[PDB]
Amino acid sequence: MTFKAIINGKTLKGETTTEAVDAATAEKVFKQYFNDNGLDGEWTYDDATKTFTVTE
Repeated sequence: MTFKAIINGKTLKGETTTEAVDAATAEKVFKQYFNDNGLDGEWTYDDATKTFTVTE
């Protein structure tokens, strides 16, 4: 499946894509990075445009 991920930060802002079979498969890799930075951000699935919004 073709998906995208957008970050909404005040200091660090970017934009990357995500290509995985399911949402869980792609999440497994996300949870691993969540600790890498140890940030407290909130993820949101925007099915409206098939994009993942991250509002910290």
